[PDB]
Amino acid sequence: TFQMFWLDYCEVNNTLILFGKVCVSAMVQINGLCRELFFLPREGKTPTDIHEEIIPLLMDKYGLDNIRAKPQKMKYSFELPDIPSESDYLKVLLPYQTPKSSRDTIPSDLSSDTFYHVFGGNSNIFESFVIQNRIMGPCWLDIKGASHCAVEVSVDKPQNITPTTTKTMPNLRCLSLSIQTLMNPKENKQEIVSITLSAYRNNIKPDDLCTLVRPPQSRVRLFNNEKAMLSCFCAMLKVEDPDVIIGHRLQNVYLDVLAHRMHDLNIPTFSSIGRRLRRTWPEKFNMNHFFISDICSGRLICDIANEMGQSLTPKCQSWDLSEMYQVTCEKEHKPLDIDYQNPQYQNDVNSMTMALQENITNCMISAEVSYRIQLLTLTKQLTNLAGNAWAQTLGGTRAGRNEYILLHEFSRNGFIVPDKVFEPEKGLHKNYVLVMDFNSLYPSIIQEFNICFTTVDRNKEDIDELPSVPQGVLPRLLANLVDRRREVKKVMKTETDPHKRVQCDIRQQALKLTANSMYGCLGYSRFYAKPLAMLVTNKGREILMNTRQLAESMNLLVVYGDTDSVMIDTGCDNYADAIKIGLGFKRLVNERYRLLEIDIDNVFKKLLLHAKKKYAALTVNTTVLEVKGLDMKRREFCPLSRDVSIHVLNTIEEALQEVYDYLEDIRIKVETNNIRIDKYKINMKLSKDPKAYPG
Amino acid sequence: YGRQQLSLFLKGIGLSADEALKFWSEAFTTMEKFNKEYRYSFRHNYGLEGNRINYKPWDCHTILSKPRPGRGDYHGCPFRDWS
DNA sequence: GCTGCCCGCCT
RNA sequence: AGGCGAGCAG
Ligand code: SF4
Repeated sequence: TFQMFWLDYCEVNNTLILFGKVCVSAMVQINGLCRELFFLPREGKTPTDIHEEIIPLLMDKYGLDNIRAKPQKMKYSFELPDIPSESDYLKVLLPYQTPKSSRDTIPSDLSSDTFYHVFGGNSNIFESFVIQNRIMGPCWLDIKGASHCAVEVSVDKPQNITPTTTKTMPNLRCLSLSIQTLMNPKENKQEIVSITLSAYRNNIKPDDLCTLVRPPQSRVRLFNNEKAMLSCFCAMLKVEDPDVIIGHRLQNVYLDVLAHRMHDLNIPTFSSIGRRLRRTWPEKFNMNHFFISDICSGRLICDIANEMGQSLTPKCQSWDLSEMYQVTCEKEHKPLDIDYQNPQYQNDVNSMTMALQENITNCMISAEVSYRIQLLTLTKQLTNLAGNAWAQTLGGTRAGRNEYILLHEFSRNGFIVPDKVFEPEKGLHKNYVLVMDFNSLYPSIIQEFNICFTTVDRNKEDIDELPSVPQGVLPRLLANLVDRRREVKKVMKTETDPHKRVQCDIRQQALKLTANSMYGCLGYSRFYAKPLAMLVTNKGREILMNTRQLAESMNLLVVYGDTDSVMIDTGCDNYADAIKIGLGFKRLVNERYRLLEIDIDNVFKKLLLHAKKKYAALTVNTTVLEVKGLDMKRREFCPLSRDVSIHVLNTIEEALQEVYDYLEDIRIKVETNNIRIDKYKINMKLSKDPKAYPG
Repeated sequence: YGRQQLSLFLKGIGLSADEALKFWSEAFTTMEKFNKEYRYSFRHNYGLEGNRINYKPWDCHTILSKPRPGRGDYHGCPFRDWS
């Protein structure tokens, strides 16, 4: 037997390779995987007829010696019209690896005298492997019977790998990255000058601390230039062979720049940034994001300022390194502005030393923030709930965990899957403003009204047609998740140790995220169904209108509203009184809808609302400033403009006179030209070529 | 097109900006939609907005260079656009 | 990432 | 007639 905790996967040469660790890293190449093709017989036809007709044709086309085909009975209740609910299908296991034309698919519309519909024609090898083997996220695999690992094995058939019940998960090889960048005004390419590498192999103290550096103008390792630096990086990265790579904004800036500088120098060992070995770059190097995501498959992208990471620190506003450290760790770090174009870095040793010190500080801070906010554990729970890629879970997808959960749950129940508002009160409110989140609005609607694919009779020909309300599959899954969350709350009531309390906090937040990402399945998506989405939207409209009436009855004025959150004005200037009123409103709403559990999300001592999603406020946590949607968030406005805006907001008759005084002396500064120029910078993207604009 | 032709003509003959607002607002026998949509355009016409360009009136050449009038249009040179 | 349409705003 | 912001369907 072979025991291996898998972490990632990739697709090459019609083969599926799982990247995992055996604790040292290991490989398993999975050959013999078969797309599960399901053919729906005509009215009065049997899977034996489909077998007799298509199977010899499939042998002729694909040149096999034998094809496994059996009749199996399965359901269908999705949006494809005139497909009967229950019938007898013919399961043909067509392997991904075929002697001839392995890149040609069978269209879903193959109409024959035996069958008229085809399913699984474009199934994904990783998706099919995970669905058939029912693998719900990264866990143990029981394996029985080309890479940068020390252990490399393979299995001839997919059934040789069976998931294990064990809940433990061994030590990971972590690696934080923070890279100083240089811009060369000749080619406008971001050249790497120094890298700090820190490995947490198993305020935690790193096992090792390494810093490479190249001269920008003319342990710590010194190099003559960039190329030897980066080759040594690749070699020591293979030696380290980390399970997870950590950093700040690695997803769309830093790893992109690293890969581009990897190509520009033409290094051969650039495949050590992932775990899969390669000799040459993909031929065609939006698509670049996908290509580095593919090559790095095997090493785990842990971005802490990415979408998933930033979703865990809403108290951040720019999500910068010092700010995130300050908010998550309550520790002060002053960011040092290091620009290597300055001539002092070519001859002054002390400046280069301070730059390296700041780089090492940045790397330690990134790692500490990563471990503090517990991104890894939360994403692990999300993936084990969804059964998708945990690489995808960190990557920051929307249709990633809204599809594989439905795939797993419906395939475990023998279901054929289809192939792949109130106007705002604009102005300043003196009283406290409470943020209340209705993220559990639609899922409660689904579970309460039993809306699903198998319960709501909807005219499939006319998707614009609204059906009528009818236990469903989706409501049962949602109710099970909610009951798991209830058990989590009950154990929180009793638990003593902070550690397990925090773990259960992660667990409850994971269930809340999974349950509240369930509308992305049919609203936005491989499971889109307009009648259901529009129905639930209507019912949520009804619930929101009732909530408005209740708020008006409790002497409250709603300032702004949507299906995602409801803003309320308490009418008191006390934090305690506002909290009490918000709790009362939550209780009354939960009384009017027993499955709609709402809560207090954020508190605003002072709120200046400008539009639907454009506002600024004094968040109480201590009061902290917040802004969403004002001009001080766009690129086209200089840091001086943002500073003027932040001070104006902080000030807001004495406040207005102070605003006038500040405007006068900043004008006197500007006309005299007594303000540093970099405060006047304006940035703006072009999605097109510079020559290619009418205006 | 008719609005622009007529506005720049009436500027060229010498109508004041305030009397221009007065007349244009009068001819539309709401004020809300006016202040919402037409006031800014009329003030832009007199160069009293934007880059501060007091746009010189269209001539018969430029007016003819405008796309041909249709139903609901009255701009152009009627020695052309009429029968 | 690309197109059509609806509204809001500026030149 | 054009650009900035969203929402929709492909
Ligand atoms: S030719 Fe036509 S457009 Fe030109 S001045 Fe005479 S009437 Fe006006």
